[PDB]
Amino acid sequence: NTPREVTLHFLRTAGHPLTRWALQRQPPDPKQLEEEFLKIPSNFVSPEDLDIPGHASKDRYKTILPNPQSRVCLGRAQEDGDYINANYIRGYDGKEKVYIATQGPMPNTVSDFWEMVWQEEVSLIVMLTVHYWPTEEETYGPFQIRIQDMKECPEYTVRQLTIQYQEERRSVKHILFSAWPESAGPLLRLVAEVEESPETAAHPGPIVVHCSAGIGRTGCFIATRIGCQQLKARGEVDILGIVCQLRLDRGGMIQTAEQYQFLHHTLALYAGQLPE
Repeated sequence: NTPREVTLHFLRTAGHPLTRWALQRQPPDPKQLEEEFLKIPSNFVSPEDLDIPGHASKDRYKTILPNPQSRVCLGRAQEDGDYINANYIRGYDGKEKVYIATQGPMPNTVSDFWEMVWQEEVSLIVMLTVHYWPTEEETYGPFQIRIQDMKECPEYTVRQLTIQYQEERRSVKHILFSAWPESAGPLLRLVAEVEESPETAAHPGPIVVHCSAGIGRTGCFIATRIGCQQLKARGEVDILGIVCQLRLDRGGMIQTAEQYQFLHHTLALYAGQLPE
């Protein structure tokens, strides 16, 4: 069949389930992990595959585009069009819309970003390190953002934000991770922080994860989170399966073989930290 059908079939059927024991004590070697990684099709959508007039000015990178089937479509709160460079990401056991993977907002897409936050009832943003939040109080399109409180920790800064439209006020938690690797300690504390975050919206909405392109460390964070959940619930993890599912939702998730290998290391560390 067509190269598109080959790609989808691979992403749908590939898998390498590993027991907790094999991950910790007898893992695939780095050579095997690299080759396994390089077999995974990227599932990048070409510009010709999107019929969305005027999207280009809203893309940070021309070749990193949101897959049509899972893209986040904006309503009508602002500016015309429904386009943001963002995809819905399935979570643990294929549960819909657990995450939104998005690019770092540009000055012309900051209103779009907050429109997505408001529309999707997002209560948590994870940034992995244009500032799209105020030092005190800014207005972005129809939205007023205000810092309620801010605590600096050694590994991340947590901002509690208020988003206002217009007599309605919502709380959004913002975590800026300033310890991206080297070491997986901080990353797992970030995941614990994410897990410990109370829900604050009317209905549970997706967690927004971004840095710059929304595919590299964004993919690593989400793969890690899902991997931990698999290990906690099942005592095993299918990392190849996780990465394949991520690429179905957003092209190019997890950029390098080193990131792939580091995913194995991070989950091995999580496994060793599980309750006795």
